[PDB]
Amino acid sequence: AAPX
Amino acid sequence: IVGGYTCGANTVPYQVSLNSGYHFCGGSLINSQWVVSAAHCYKSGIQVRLGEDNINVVEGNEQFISASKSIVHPSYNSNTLNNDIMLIKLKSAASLNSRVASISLPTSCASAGTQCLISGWGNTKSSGTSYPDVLKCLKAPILSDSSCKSAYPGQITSNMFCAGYLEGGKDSCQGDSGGPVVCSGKLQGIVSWGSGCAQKNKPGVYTKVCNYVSWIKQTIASN
Ligand SMILES: [Ca+2]
Repeated sequence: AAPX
Repeated sequence: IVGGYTCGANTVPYQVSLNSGYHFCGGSLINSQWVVSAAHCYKSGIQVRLGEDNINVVEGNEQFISASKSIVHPSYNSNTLNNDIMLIKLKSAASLNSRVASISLPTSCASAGTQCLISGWGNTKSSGTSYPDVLKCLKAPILSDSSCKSAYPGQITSNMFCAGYLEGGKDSCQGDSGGPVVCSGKLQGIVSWGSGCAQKNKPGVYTKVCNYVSWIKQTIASN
């Protein structure tokens, strides 16, 4: 999971 | 945007690029002086670029306007991405025209299965990196809350929804963050986060704008  | 298509110049007239010497995030114009983006996009020195298609070439129709205020939601959590929404006030009003236009906020939330348009200048590869010159677009449905929670157990709050494709190949990606998810002419989502991009069983996660309409209105009215 990571910010886009 | 992975697995999308070239939108066409100025066909998404509410899409903005946030620029700090380079494109770093998207956003959506909601009136002549205010843009909605993602809290995780906050930084100093934001220039809002309106009317863009090729973000690397001055083509005509562009308006570059400095941010004068950048207001992250007070309850934004940088670890969970809950409340991943920011308002940007423009130093001067944009000149609205057919190529630079606001998008309406929701009056109610959207349902599972609603088809939306997601757009941006982010990465176009699910593995590795390629950044486009021109704006890219993807049509994607909102997923059920059960499917969203199954894909992201323990990570989906009431202020998030999933949209996209469980089979892989089509998604928003890094560089799209802050940009729009528009469904039946309303800004229902903000590009927020996901596990990689365009991976099987890992759809995109989006800020649920309908939960913030009153907060946006009150914040604009007070600023
Ligand atoms: Ca340009």
